[PDB]
Formats: sequence, C-alpha cells, structure tokens
Amino acid sequence: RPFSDIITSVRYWVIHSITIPALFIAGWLFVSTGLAYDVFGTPRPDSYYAQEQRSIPLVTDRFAKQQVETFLEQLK
Amino acid sequence: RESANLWERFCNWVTSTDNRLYVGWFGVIMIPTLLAATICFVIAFIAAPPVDIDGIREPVSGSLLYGNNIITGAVVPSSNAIGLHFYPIWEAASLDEWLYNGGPYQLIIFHFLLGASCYMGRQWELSYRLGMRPWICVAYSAPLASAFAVFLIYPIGQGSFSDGMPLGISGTFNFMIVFQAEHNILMHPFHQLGVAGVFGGALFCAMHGSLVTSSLIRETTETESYGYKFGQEEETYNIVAAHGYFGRLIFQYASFNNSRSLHFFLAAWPVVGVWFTALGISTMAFNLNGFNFNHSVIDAKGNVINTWADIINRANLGMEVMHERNAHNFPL
Amino acid sequence: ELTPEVLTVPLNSEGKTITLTEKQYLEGKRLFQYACASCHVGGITKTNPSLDLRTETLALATPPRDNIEGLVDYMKNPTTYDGEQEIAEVHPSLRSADIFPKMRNLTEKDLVAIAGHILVEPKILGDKWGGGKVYY
Amino acid sequence: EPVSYPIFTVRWVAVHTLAVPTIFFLGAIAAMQFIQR
Amino acid sequence: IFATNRDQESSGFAWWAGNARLINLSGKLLGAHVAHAGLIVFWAGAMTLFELAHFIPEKPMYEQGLILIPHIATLGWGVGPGGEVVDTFPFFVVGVVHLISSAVLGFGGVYHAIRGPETLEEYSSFFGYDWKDKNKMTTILGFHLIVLGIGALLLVAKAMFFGGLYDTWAPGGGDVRVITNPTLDPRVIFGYLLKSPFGGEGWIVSVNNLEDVVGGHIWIGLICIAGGIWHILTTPFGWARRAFIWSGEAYLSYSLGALSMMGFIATCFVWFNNTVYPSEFYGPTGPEASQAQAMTFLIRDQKLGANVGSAQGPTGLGKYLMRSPTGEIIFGGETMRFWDFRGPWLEPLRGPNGLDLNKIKNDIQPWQERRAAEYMTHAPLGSLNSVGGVATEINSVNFVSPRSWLATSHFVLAFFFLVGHLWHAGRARAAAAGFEKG
Amino acid sequence: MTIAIGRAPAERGWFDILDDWLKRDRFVFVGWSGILLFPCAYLALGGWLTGTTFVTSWYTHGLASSYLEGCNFLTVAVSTPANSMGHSLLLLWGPEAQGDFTRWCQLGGLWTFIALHGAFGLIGFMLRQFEIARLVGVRPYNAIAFSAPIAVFVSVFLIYPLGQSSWFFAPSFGVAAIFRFLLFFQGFHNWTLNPFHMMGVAGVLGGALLCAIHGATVENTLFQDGEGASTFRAFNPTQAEETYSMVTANRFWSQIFGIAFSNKRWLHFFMLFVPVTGLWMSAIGVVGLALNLRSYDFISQEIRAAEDPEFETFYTKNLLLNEGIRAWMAPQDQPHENFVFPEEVLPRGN
Amino acid sequence: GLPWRVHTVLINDPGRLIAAHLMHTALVAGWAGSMALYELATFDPSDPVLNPMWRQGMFVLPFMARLGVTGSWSGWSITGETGIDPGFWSFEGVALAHIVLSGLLFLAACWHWVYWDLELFRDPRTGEPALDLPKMFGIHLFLAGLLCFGFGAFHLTGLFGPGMWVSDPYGLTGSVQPVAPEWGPDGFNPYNPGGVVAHHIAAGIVGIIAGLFHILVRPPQRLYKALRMGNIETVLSSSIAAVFFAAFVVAGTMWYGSATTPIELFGPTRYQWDSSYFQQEINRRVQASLASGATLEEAWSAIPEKLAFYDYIGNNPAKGGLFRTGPMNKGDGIAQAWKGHAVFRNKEGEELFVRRMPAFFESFPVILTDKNGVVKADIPFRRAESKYSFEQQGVTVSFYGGELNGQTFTDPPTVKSYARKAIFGEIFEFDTETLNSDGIFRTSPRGWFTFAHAVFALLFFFGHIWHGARTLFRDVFSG
Ligand SMILES: [Fe+2]
Ligand SMILES: [Mn+2]
Ligand SMILES: [Mn+2]
Ligand SMILES: [Mn+2]
Ligand SMILES: [Mn+2]
Repeated sequence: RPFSDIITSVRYWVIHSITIPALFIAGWLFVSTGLAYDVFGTPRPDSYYAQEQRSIPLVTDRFAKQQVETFLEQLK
Repeated sequence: RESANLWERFCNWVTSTDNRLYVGWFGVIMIPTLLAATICFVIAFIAAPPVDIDGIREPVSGSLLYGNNIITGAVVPSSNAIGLHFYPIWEAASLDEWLYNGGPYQLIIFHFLLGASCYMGRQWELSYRLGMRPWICVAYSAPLASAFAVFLIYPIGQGSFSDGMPLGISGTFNFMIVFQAEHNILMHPFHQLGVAGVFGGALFCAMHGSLVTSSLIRETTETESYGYKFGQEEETYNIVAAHGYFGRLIFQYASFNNSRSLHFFLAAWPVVGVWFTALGISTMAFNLNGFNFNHSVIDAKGNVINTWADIINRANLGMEVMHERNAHNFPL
Repeated sequence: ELTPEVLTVPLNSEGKTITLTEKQYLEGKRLFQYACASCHVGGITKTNPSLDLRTETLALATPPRDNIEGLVDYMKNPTTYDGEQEIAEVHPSLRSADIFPKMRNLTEKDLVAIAGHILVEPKILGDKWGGGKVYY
Repeated sequence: EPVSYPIFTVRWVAVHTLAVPTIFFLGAIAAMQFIQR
Repeated sequence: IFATNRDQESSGFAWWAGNARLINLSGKLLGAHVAHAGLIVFWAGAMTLFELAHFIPEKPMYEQGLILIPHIATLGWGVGPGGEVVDTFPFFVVGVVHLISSAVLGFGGVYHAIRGPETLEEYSSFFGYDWKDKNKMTTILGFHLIVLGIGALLLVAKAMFFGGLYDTWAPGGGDVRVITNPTLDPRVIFGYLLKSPFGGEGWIVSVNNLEDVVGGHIWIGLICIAGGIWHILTTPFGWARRAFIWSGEAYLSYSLGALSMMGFIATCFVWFNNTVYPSEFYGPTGPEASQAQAMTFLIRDQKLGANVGSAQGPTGLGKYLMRSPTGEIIFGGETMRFWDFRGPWLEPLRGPNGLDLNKIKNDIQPWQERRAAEYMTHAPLGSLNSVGGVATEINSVNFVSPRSWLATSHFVLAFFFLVGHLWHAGRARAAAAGFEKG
Repeated sequence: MTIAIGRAPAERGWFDILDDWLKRDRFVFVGWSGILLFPCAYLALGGWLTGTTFVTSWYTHGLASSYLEGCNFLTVAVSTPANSMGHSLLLLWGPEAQGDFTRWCQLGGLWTFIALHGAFGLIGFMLRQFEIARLVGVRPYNAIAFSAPIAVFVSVFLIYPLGQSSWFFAPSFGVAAIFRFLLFFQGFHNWTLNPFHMMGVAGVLGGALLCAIHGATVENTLFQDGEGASTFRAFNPTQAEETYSMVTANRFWSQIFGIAFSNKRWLHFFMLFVPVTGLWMSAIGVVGLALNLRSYDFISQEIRAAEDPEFETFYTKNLLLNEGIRAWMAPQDQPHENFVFPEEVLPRGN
Repeated sequence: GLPWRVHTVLINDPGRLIAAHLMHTALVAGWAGSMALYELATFDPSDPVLNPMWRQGMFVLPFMARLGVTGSWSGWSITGETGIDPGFWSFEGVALAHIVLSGLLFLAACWHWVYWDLELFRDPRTGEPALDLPKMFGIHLFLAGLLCFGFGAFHLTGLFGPGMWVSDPYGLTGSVQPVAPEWGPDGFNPYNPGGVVAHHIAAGIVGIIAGLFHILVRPPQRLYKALRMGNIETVLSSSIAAVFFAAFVVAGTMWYGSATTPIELFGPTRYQWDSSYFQQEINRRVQASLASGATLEEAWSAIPEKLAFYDYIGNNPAKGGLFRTGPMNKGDGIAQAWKGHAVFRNKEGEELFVRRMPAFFESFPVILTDKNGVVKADIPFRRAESKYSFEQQGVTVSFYGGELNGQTFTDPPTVKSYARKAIFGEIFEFDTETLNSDGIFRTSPRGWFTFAHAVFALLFFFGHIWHGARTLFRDVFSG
C-alpha cells in the first residue's frame, strides 16, 4: 500500500533516528528517576507495608478517602 | 457368490453414487458406528443406573429417569477402576454390571469419534466426487481434534476415561471447572488463542455477514421481502460498496484477492484458534499446565504483595480442595 | 525488609546469636531450593506434613532445632522428632551423601546459610511459611 | 492523497500520537526490567 | 528448453509456496533436502553441548530439563551403577560429531541450491517423481530401507558386541551386554498381533526386557533391508499400482502421515513406557509417581504402626491396599488406576496376588522408601514458568519434567502432520484428477 | 395543515453546511462521529496503558497492578475503585482534585476513566459507521451487528455494578483479572446453570462455527476461471459472476449434512443473526445477575437431595465446587470487610 | 432486519393505525384492572406489620396504594385498618374502573377500524398525509403538559388531595398524606417528596409553554430535512429512545432511591441492608434506653417488631431468578412474630457477635467474633484437629425482647442452630406450610420490577438503533 516511501525516505531516518531514541531515553529516565513512581504514586518495593504490621490498607473512608490515604502513606 | 461378481462392482458403484444417493464408502463405517452410539446415548440418557464415575463407590446418576432434567448431566464416564482397560459389554456375565461400572460411556465415546472421524473422511469424498476442492475437510479437522482431546487424549494422558468430560450439560460444567483448578488453563496461551479464535470468529462472522448484507443493493424488491433475488448470474452483493464502506470505516484494507482472500481469512482465523485449543488440552493432559504467576514480592522484606493472578489461585484452590472426595493421600 | 531482627537468629541453644549477611540470605534461598524445596517447599514437609519447619515446631523438637547449630547438626545427622533415632537413610544428609548426591556438594558455609533461610523466612512470610496460609 | 509531501496531515497527527507515547513506554518498560528493589 | 529459474507468475504457487517450485527440479530439492538434513544434525550437536554445559553431575538428569543426554545414557554410555556420570566425555563426543557432521552436510546442501545441476536427466541419479518412472521411485525407497535397515543393527551391536545398553532392571543400574533374545520365537511379533492399546496387556509401548528390544530390532534391521532389496527389483504391482496415486506431493502426503502416526506412538512410548526410558535419566512417569505416594504413606504410616491390611479408608475401600477387578491386592486412593504400573522398586513387594501384606509388613528395604519418596516429589506435573507441581503450588523448584516435554511436543507435531497428511493428500488427489478450481 | 418546512435549506447559516465538507473528506475517515469518538477511544485506550505500566492498586485492593510494580501483560491490570467508594464517576474533582491527581490515580479514577470514556467511544464508533455507511450509500446492517457487542459491554461494565454495590465487582480491565471475574461468577452466580448465557455460548461458539464453514466452503468451491494454476487468488474485484458456485456447495451438503440451504442472501444474514443475537441474549442474562437474580438452585433437586443421601448428579457436584470457591477465594478478594475464616474452611479429604 | 414479518399495513394510515393503537391501549387497562383483581383475590390484609403486600408479591397494588388508594370492603386499609369504611372507590373500584374503560377503548378501536375517516388528509395532496407531526408533537405536548401540571398542583399538593405515600425512615409510621411541596423547593434529593411535587408543577407549565409553542412555530427545512421528519419511522425511534431512557431511570430509582419507590409499598432495598442500616438505629434505640434509664430485659422489647423485620435477609432484594411465585413467602414462610435478637456469650460471656451473611453469598459459615473481630468461637467443618468448637459455648444464645424475652438455652444445638439463623438479620418465627414454602429466599417487587424494566429498557435500545435506521435510511432498505 502507501506508507513505504517515507520509511524508505532516508531523510525520515535522519529526523527520527534522532527523535526516537531521544524519546526512548526520556522515559527510561522518567522510570529510573522516580517520577514514574511519584506521579503514579505506585509503591517502590521499599514502601509496601512498614515492617511492623500488615493490613494491605484500603479506603474504608469515602469522602475523606484521600486524607485517609495520606495518613496511610505517611505512616508508611 | 453373493459377495462375489459384478454384484460387488454394482455394490461398489452404489456407495460411490455421486449426487445420486445421499452418502458413500467412509459412511460404511460412519453410518453404523454413529447409529450404535446415537442409540446407546439416547437410552442411557433417558434411563440408566447411577455410575461409579469416581474411584470409589458413590454412584452418580446423570440420566433422566433416575432423577434428572436436561441440564443435570447425561451419561457418566466409566469407572476409575476400569480406568484405561477396554471394558466393552462382554467382560462380565451380567450387563447390570456394565451399567454400574458406567460402561455405556465407553460405547458412545469410542464409536462417536471413530464415526465423526469417518465423518471427516467422508466429509472429503464428495469433494473428490463433484469436482470440489478438499480443504473443507481440514476445516472439520478442527472440531474432531477437540473431540479426541476430550475423549481419548486426556484420558490416555491421565490413565482413565473416568476423567475427561462426561456427556450432558452439567457433566461438562463439571469437567470444565475441575480442569481449570487443575491447570490454570485461563493462564495458558493455547486456550487464549482458542478464545481469540472463537471469540473472534463470531466477531468476524458478524462482520462478513454484516457487510455483505449491507451490500445486497441490487434492488430486486420494493418494500415486500428480500431473500429471493437469487440465481447464479452476477453477484448479489457486489463487493466494491462493501469495501467502499469497510475501508472507509477502519482504514485502507488489503489482501491477496478480496473475496478469495476475504473468505480464506474467515476459513482460518477460527480454525487455527480452535486448533491450538485442541492441542492446549492434549497438552495439559500429558500434563503441562498453563502459566503460574503466584509470587512477586516486596523484596524490601519478602512479605508477598498479591496480584490479580493470586486471586485466580485462591479460587482454583477452594476448587481443588473439594472436587472429588476419594483422594486418600498426597495430592493430585 | 532485611532489617537486623530479620536476619538475626539464634546461633545455638545457649542463647548466642548470629546476624546473617544479606549474601548468606540469598545463598540460603538458592541452596534451600536446590536441596530442600522438593520436599519442604514453603516450609511444609511433604512426605510427612506434621513435621514442618515452622520455628515453633523446630523448637519443640529434640534436640532443639530452632537454632543454627541445631539445624546444621540435622543436615549432618538427622534424627526423629524425639531425637531417639538417627534417620539418615530416609533423610538427606552429609552422612547419607552417597545415596543423596545433592548433599555431596554442601560446605559448612552452605549448611549455615540453609539453616539461616529456615529461621529467617517465617519472619518475612509469617504464617505463609508454616502450613501455607496464603498457600493454604 | 497522503504520503506525497504535505505535513499538515491529520493522518500524521494520529500516526504519531500513538507512536511517540509507545516509544516513550517501550523504553520506560525496558527500563523497569532492570529493577531489583 | 533453455536456462532454468523463475520464481513466480510463471511458476505459479506464489511465495509461501516457494517450495512447491522445487517439486519439479530434482537437484534444487536435493540440497533443500540435504541442508535441512544437516540442519537437524546441526541441532543435535548444538544441543548435546548446550545440554552438557548446563549439566551438573549426580544432580538428576530429569531434574535438569535434559532432553538429549538421557538418550545417550540409555544406549550404554555415561553409566555407572544407576547413572553415576562415569564419563561425560562420550557426551562431548556425539556433540562435536554432529556439529561437524553438519557443515559437511550444510556445504553439500547449500551446494545444490546454488549451482550443481538443479539436476535434470541427472544421469541415473535423477528421480522422475513418479509420473516418469514409478520404478526408480521404488528402487530409491528400497535403496533406503537398507540404510534405515542397517541402522537398527548398529543398535543391537552397540548393545551386545559393544559396551551394553543400560537397563533399568536386573540387580540395579547396569548395562547388561544383552545376548539376543529377539531371534526369539516370533513372540517379538506376537507383541503386536493380539495386543490392544487399552487396559494393560497394552501394545508395543509396554516392552520391558531390554533383551526383547535388542533382539527385536534385529528382526527390523533385517525385515526392512529385505524390503529395500525386494523393492528395487520391480515396479509395484497392479493393485498397489491402481490403488495409490503417484506424485511428489502425493508421496509426501503418503509419508506425511507416516510420521504423525509414529509421532503419536512416540509421545506415548515415552510418557508411559519405562525401560527404553529409564527415569534415572528421565522423570518418574506419571503412573509410577502417583504410585510411590502409596509406598511412602503406607510405609510412613505402617512405620507408625497401623496394620495396613485391615486399614479402611472413608469410602470404606482400602485406605492403603485394595483389590483390583481381578483380585490383585494393589494400591488404593486414586492410584487405583495405575495398578498396571510395574517397575523396579515396587516389584520386590509383590507375590502371586500382588503386594504381600507379609513382605510389605516387613521386607521392604530402606532404599525403596527414599526412592519412592523421591519420585512422588518429582512428578510429571509442570506449569510453563517451569514451576513444577500443582497449578496451585507456588515459588520453588523452578522445573518441569523431561518425561512430559518430550510427550508434549510430539502430540502437537504428530497431530499437525495429520492436518498435513489430509491437507497434502486431498490436493494430491485433486491434481491426480485435474481438480484445483473448475 | 402544513405538511412542510419553516425556512429554506442550510443550517446555522455560514458554518455547518461548510464545516460538513471539511470534516467529511477522504484520507483515513474522520467525521462528526469522530469528533466525539477519537478523543474518547484514544483517551480511553491510553488510560489503560498508563495503569498497565504505571499505576497501582494497593490502596483499592492490595494487589500490584502494573509493569512498574512487577507484573506482566497477563498479571498486569487497571484495578477497580475500592468498594469504599461505591458508585462514583470518581471525577478527578469530587474526592479532592488539585491536591493529588496522583491520588485520583491511587483511589482509582483511571477506571471510570476507561469505563465512561470507552462508553462514549463505543457510542462514537457506532456513529462513525452510520456517518460513513449513509454517505457511501450502503445498508446499516453493520451497526446492528455492533449494537450486540455494545450491549455485552453495557451490562458487564455499567449495569452489573449498579446492581451489586460499587464498580469493583466490575472486571478490572485486566487480562488475568478477567479470569477472576470468570471464576468469581462460576462459583458465585453459577453462570453455567444460566439458560441465558448458556444461550450466548451457543451463539459465539456457533458464530465461530459458521465462520469456518462458509470460509472453507468458499475457497473449496471456487472456480478454475481466473486460472494460472496454484495460488488461485485471482478473482476480478473489478466485478462480475460468482467466484465460487452455489449449486456445487448445495449438492455437497445435501448429500452430507442433510440441509444445504441456498440464497447467499440468507447465509450472510444468518451469519449476522447468530452472534448479534446471542450476545443480546446473554446480555439480558447478566443484567439479571446484576440483581442477583440467577440460577444456583433448580430447587426441585436440592430438596430431593436432602432426603436421599444416595442421590448424586453432576449438578450437586458443581454446586460443591461453587462453594469451595467462595470460601477459599473470598478474603483475599474483597477487603471491603474483615474476613478471617478460621481453618475449618470447607476442604475435606485431601 | 432483512426477512421479517409485516404489521406495517397500519403505517401512515392514521385512522386505522389509530385502531391498532386504540386496541393495544384497551389490552393494558384490560390487564391493568385485571391484575388488580388477581392481587385482590389473594391479598393478605391479616397483618401489615408482618405479612405486607411487600411479602406477598403485590406489584400493581403498591402503586394503587401510594398514589392515594388504600382500602375496600371487608373494610380494611393499611393505614387505619380500623373500620376504614371510608374507602369510596378504592382498590376494588380502581380495578373495575379499568375493566370498563378498557372495554370502551376496545369498542372504540372497533368502529375506528371499520371507518378510516374523512380527516386524516388534505387538499394540497390527493394522497394520505401521515398526519403533520410538528403540529402533533406540539399539541400533544400541550395536553401531556397541562396534565403533568395538574397532577402536581391539584393532586400531590392537595385539594382533590389524595396525596402520596410518605413515611419517615425505617418505615414504621408512613401513609398517604397531602405532600405539600408545591413548586419552589431547592431540595432536589430523590427522597424528599418535595421534589416529586415541585417537579411536576414546573415541568407541567414548562410543558404548556413548550407545547403551544411547538404547535404555533414550524420546523426548519434543515431540522425537517435532518431527521427525515415527516415519515413516522423517525417519530417512533425518537420516542422509543425516550421510553428507552424513561425506562432505564425508572429501573434505577426502584432499586435505590425513593418517594416513588417507598419502603413499605415495595421492598427494603439491598442497599439499606448492605449498610447494616437499621441495626445501628436499633443500637441507638436500645443503647440509650439501655443505659440512659431502663433495664437489661426491656429496652430491646421496646424496639418495634417492624424494624426487627427490616433486618433479616429474606427481605433484602437478593436471591434467585426463575425462583417464582408467592414471593417473599414460599422461601421464608409466613412472617409469624419476632423472637428478639440474642446475645451469644462465651464460657465467661465475652458478648460474642455473629458475622452477618453478605447478601452476596448463600453458603456462609458462622464465625462469631469477640467485640473486636477476635474469633471467640466458630462452628467446625473438620472436627478432627479443630479448636474454638462452641464448647465454651455461645450457650448464652439467650434472647431478649418479644416472644422469647428472658430465656436462655445452653443446649449445644439450640444454641448452635440459633447462631446459624442469627447469621442474617433479626431471627423471626415462621409459618412454613399453608404455602408449603421451600425454605429458600426469593426476591421481591423492588427486585423484580427492577429486573424487567432494566431488561426491557435494554432491549428497546435495539429498538432505537434499528427503527431510527429505517428513518435516516429508507431508500436503501429496499436495496
Ligand atoms: Fe461470503
Ligand atoms: Mn477425577
Ligand atoms: Mn485430582
Ligand atoms: Mn486425579
Ligand atoms: Mn482428578
């Protein structure tokens, strides 16, 4: 079908060969840093529980949920 | 003689009748094989003595006259004791022993297959008997597989027809459940592809039929118613418009030769999807279960953090924990 | 987490302790899966359920097996729960390394780590290690 | 008529809004693969 | 006439059917066929070495997802009372052999798809187928049954006139060786036819006597060499002639199912049999495994003091004996079924009606306990991642059983090839009429 | 008595009439329908990917649900809000906004996000088939078929939860978390006994059936015409004549299965009828289970079974499994409540 | 669708189609009054406190009730018842009332079919002319409106007064009162009747304005060309989507919300039970009496009896469906008075509470935990190797309050059976025969009504998506 010119463009290669890894690396950094973590709030292996009581907290809571979550996270 | 002369030449020409018746030839096996079983099934299902399906002495009764309705089981599987042995209806002076040891089951089974197997064989003769092209034959090679799995393979895999799907609605419902707690199937590619296959096929069938009719436208018616218207021429639908709408909806479409390729694609997607699922089982029979992702850990300590796949287990467990008592021791 | 209490277990029955290193912890998991999981997976005991590796159970064994030394001793010269009869011909051990090949390659260090795994795991898994709660 | 030297093509719009993101994760993920704790 | 070539339009078939093309061009196929061949030779070597590498001694083969090694073992190498890795060298040998023995092919394979007469015528050587000359077809095949024929004999020799073919009997292990047986008776024939498968017884798939297998192959190596000789001699006959159609693809189909069948036979022979497939090398065979579970608990329990013979399970069957138915015894549960088991350890404890409440009560040596304890713990199962076981369971081991991977793939294969058979034989039957468408 | 108009042709004067032309061009079909489909679809396809690899469940369930947390395609998932939160569209604004978008994630906004948006996206796509179908001058029968799936989708994602408190018992948009839903049902609502789904099955499985006959029939019934030997993929899509041939098909079946109906103009409808239908049926089915109206009790036999302890049907066995699943599965599942089922938990035997 | 058938036829127518329609009307009021009579020759006035429509159942009844009708001869009500018575023209009458008018319709449907125618128508134218629609959907809306309006002012609001069913939480009181408311408131909340009445008054007038307008100011070519307007199909799918929508919401409020879905006239709602509602109300009821004077025992018882009943699982729409018847009866049996909850105690009497049944499950076990979740005693399944056996007891299965106040049982079974029953609401005494009663729970109107209406609402989608098709697409339907 269509799409085989640009991919065979050569200039395309230029523009993207510079852009793609550029992106691939930004995320790989967004992941390594922690934003990935701190924005999506997911727990780093380190933060599950608190080594002194389990309760997969809930939540429970609620409200008041949030406020509740906050404390939860904090105490953790 | 009688068997002798042109008679034969004539006989041969009739079966041949173408457308115318219804058927013909293959039927010469299919036909009779299938009648025995169909008949054995009907009678057992309408009325027959509880079967010692399990390896023990707690007779299950899936037949109608002994306290059933259609949804509640059919002909329960041979005994865990006969296991793999060949238990016709000769062995033992009494037939009453046959019913008990759940013998009717093996009759049906062995015949059905052997028949539906011939059915696949005959399924192609009338091809090579009207100019037709084979293939359709292999299309039926997909369900036959799935049937040898559930009746020969699995048992030959685990040592006894005793296990491996019973005739009738519930009996299947059993088979099915049990088995998933025993292999996490849902977590096995080969089933997955079976679902994509089947789930898809319907999906596709919807479309072909859908777009066709929508053409156609043419217217016738117014318112008222338508258816018716138717026847063858001329055609009744006339492609182009179809393509002119489909393409417009999803994007630009392409294949070897529309209709000629827009039909092969139908003929295979489900077929291969189901195929693997025939294997998938034949696989899990000789025992090689689906995936098992039970433990990811918080390795900051080792306490284990769950995962949607843990629950899957919890349930499979309480499914494993009961089942037969049967078973015783340690475991299985 | 691999905190002090978690890695610190009783060395002997006299009250002496030892704080296992993280590398001893990892080696322990490895070695335990290599020579013990076939039958003690998750802390249970296959050929004989009641005799699990739960710390309390070990503590009531004879002699006490709820310490490094005691377990080490067990891997060398296993006994019934009352300690009245040696059972190396059924239970893998250094003494029965000829019929239990996997025991041939275990060093004193190895035996210590394996023992450490047994005493630490329950502090991480909790009941799950005993009779398998999450596992049963 | 796409492909032939425009660039103000919506086709380009979608084509990338799927692209960029993916690449962004496709890496993000290969990055997580390396995690221990 | 003129110079060869032409991939498409002319040729027909289109790509992804870039093989049918070679159906006509003897030479071209020769190497297609040669290379491929080596390609397996290759694999063979590639794997043994890729096996050995990751192979720790006295640490159970089956426990190391080892598909290949075990084979060698059986034959009568790397033995010592009941697998004792005496001589991991033989393993490195078969390795190189093939890996080299392959390039040898590879060259002379790639050597027919690029020059050579084609181829154518161538012368013677161348073839044819068959169209032009239904006889060479015959003479070639037959000129092969010798090859296939001779092979057998090699086994028997190795086994007896050479350094044995390890037997899991006597015783244990061982081996032985053986011786054979086989031779034885047949009776080798009676075995089929018745046975169934179923149950147990159952078957085979029963055959235990290492002798029977050895002395039996004899018959085959002979059996088929005779045929390869007789076949050459003439053109088929007049029913054979009228009954079969004749074409590359037809033959294909013909010999395409030839495998699917054996193929199945394969999967079974493994998963069930045990002699040809020791277990000191492979796994413990599901049937057996579900059975050592009895030994261990009747053993464990009778070791606590419950009289086995009168013990009565929930059903009210035989908790120990159971027873078965027838018755036986055995064992049971549920091991109710594999009471067709039979095999080493469990044998001694036997007698006329099977399993002597007397032997069992006291005449069971302490190695069967361990072995039976090992098997069930092994198985097989597983898951894938693988782890193993269950499913549930958791964490531890891883690891899954070798005895199942082997039997897992083959069905898949045997099966498909049956799709193949039909598919490839309903077309051959459509060209043979002018159908296609218408 | 005016059977006609108000004021002349157009729409909102200047624009629309104009705007229509623009939005309806010819490169990868946009359209008004798309003006409201795309945002959604994408917006909603993304949402899932985000959680898949970036967001957790922990606070809502207590399961790791993303690649980042350690999951993998299958095990990964976009969990449901906590039951604590019942039925809220959980807009990024109710349970506080600005503070934590993060927390929106935590509590579970990414769900409704995918639910509500995809909902509209599905509404969108149906239109993007109506816009187009009408323009090209072809029958909307493709949209009827599509009404089916939407139904399947409105019962299991919107209705159900409105029945059994809080989305949460709604599938979690997870490869593996759907299986929990499956099993959960089997053991809890005993779907099998449901004549309604039972039906559905027949449709889907049977739609797949028809799809593989026809297809196989066609290719196998084809003509020599447009020959060139092997690789017979040369039918002039230019137009004209049948490619395959009914008669031959017909004679075949007739001598084989004993029912070979003619009228492709029926074969392609029957092909639509089946799946579409089946899903609507099975759809009603779940709308039912949405109010716990289910099966799990023939009633005529659980009575006849409490007298005859020597009564046994594949029906009662399945009823047993169902209970084992509830007892063991529970407390890991829904922390909504405290569940601590001591070891006297419904096992038996092994 | 295509194929188918147718128816247508009717348608438109028009004429004949109107016949078709005149007839279908007749069939409902035929049914309408007809149901009532069924319900009527079976209705259990015996005790509204425990054997209510408702329970028982008713079905039909509820409505007749709520909108203002509560009684007949024998001379009973609620318502018352016582017686019552017154018525004067209630139940009995509403029913007959419909049999008559359902017949006039029929007959009307008759001469309106022989004459088309014338116316328707125218012128311118012549034628136728299909009719003219825009005038219709203008004039009809005028009436509909005027009507909506009426209902609001003159009915709900009072003055011709028979209002509606009002009642303060937990049922108990409640009745038809002016218603018222008304308206315014500002309360839009679905419970505060207030809304009910204001809504209609406003909508009503809004109706009149909108209608008259729609019948006095024609439809733009564009809007008229847009919806194929002028060819009934479109009118249909347009209204069907609107019933389709009307329906769906209705199903919703009957399952949750109220004041058009009242506790007494129709089931408690699963939601009240999920929330352990009532019981907290019982707790405050006694706790105060309990301590404050117152014582213891017582308180409781105281407591008622009525609340004690609104607990219990057999009444939660669950469931179942088928089952059936009755209920709400073949399952439970007939509601024969209350036995007062009991307070299962330990060998020391650590109060011990029983873990309620989720209304999601069926096969639920008895846990009985300390006043803090500690498992103080939980009936086994595997007696071997089993602790917490009930030995210590719960023997304090001692009851407090109605028909059993002050009266303990130490016997392990009665103690134990009693728990098994405690496992789901306040324990009541039941009449089993006289209806045979299977022993298995069965939903209620609140549950059924909300099962049909949702299904119906959902099937009419395929109604819209399809008819509207013919609308926008007529030429091709032939294609
Ligand atoms: Fe078609
Ligand atoms: Mn079984
Ligand atoms: Mn089992
Ligand atoms: Mn089993
Ligand atoms: Mn089993």
